[PDB]
Amino acid sequence: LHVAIVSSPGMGHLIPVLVLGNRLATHHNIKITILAITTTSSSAETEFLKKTTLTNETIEIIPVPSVDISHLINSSTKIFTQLRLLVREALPKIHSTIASMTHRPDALIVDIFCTQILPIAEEFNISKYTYHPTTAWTLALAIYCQVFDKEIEGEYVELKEPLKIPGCKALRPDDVVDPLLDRSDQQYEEYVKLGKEYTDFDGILINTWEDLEPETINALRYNEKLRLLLKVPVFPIGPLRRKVETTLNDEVIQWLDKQNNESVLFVSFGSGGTLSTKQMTELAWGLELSQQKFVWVVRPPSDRDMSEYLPEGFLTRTKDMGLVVPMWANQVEILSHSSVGGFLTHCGWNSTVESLTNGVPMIAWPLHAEQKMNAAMLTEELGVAIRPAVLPTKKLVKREEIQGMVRILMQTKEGKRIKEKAKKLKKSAENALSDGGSSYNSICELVKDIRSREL
Ligand SMILES: O=c1ccn([C@@H]2O[C@H](COP(=O)(O)OP(=O)(O)O[C@H]3O[C@H](CO)[C@@H](O)[C@H](O)[C@H]3F)[C@@H](O)[C@H]2O)c(=O)[nH]1
Ligand SMILES: COc1cc2ccc(=O)oc2cc1O
Repeated sequence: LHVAIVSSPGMGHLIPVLVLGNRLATHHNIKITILAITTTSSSAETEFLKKTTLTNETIEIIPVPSVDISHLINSSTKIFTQLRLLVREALPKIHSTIASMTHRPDALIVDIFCTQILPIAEEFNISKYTYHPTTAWTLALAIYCQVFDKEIEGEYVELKEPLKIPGCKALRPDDVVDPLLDRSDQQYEEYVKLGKEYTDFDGILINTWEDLEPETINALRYNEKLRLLLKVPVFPIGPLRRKVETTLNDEVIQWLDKQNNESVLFVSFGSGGTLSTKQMTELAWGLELSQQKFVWVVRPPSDRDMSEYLPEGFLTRTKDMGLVVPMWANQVEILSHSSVGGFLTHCGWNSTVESLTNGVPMIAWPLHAEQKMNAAMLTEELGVAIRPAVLPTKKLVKREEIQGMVRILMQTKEGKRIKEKAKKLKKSAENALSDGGSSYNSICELVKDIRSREL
């Protein structure tokens, strides 16, 4: 079989598509080709294309150029809509690239943002699926959002009662996805539109697994009110993640090698994440006062060398206790290391999966997208994370609170209890993605669905 997987422009959307491609190719002998939509501008992932042009197995990458869209955006236009327009205007280029395909794919594939390709899948009459690369809960939200639109008048964020998704958990108004923060903003309309677009596909892949969200998945499958909207299968195929590159002369890993087991706290706010000047200074102090060992991936604050935004003397005072790394670090290789025993994270789903597959517990610190609905899940339901009393996005987290949180996770028995839960999650994830595992079984049902359309 041939499948073509379509990726959106940023690295954060490319890598998950690659991991899916690699998984299918290796474990299911299905020839794959990734149509990666590029920015045709920044292109800080186009060099990764060069790096990947070298070891292709299947694993055939086709770059697709975008246009310059500065004419359709404005300082105030938000990222969600940005992505939406980029693809929207890339549509013709996709149409052309699939035409002039050497062997036709037999099956199309869309990332959350590349849903507007459905048109060109129906033309040429090819099997079409979407990849929702985070929680089942957020999927349920997206789909049922079209109903909420009509049921609620006024702004979601001001409600005194939680939002009740048929079958799934109750969503507290504060923990809503970014699109639902303001209904007057175009991203909201795009969001509800996305929710509707999902249902039009022949099936929806989700990088979770049954044991993680049993009720929510069962709701998607069987809840009457929801099934009035959905009407097609769901495929929990996760948790999928990057492979480890057992690394040699990386000084972070060499530092970590000199530390004790589960004694280091990794701090990272994902690709793109940045704090305020005040928040960053309070964080810095928190880590110092904790007297705990850490690796801190730092970028400039939002509201240069990484010492002007840091407390004077910090680096010399924290020498031998912490390790401050600029912009990027090898997260997967860190998290897999024996000496890492905690993760202060923004709760991006890839970060979370990388942490849970490793049995590392977390300090949830949600910033954007659905990170608030993931933080909620991790802390409340799953019990593998702790969080500040008030959301960080609403109020400044001061040094005392931080230093406690870090203390509570890397010293106290409560911390160890949380860790033990994360290990259980790890094991359950392993059992799936294993032969006989529900997630593995989910692809086998996917491949069955694909072959059925071909005959
Ligand atoms: O210093 C670094 C920083 C990142 N990475 C890697 O980049 C990826 C980041 O994805 P992740 O889900 O963790 O966060 P991010 O893309 O920043 O945030 C959104 O990710 C998605 C995009 O909106 C969204 O689904 C999610 O809700 C958001 F959180 C992930 O594979 C990390 O391992 C790294 O190796 N080192
Ligand atoms: C780029 O910012 C994003 C925001 C959202 C919001 C809701 C959601 O389900 O997915 C997202 C994925 C993103 O990549």
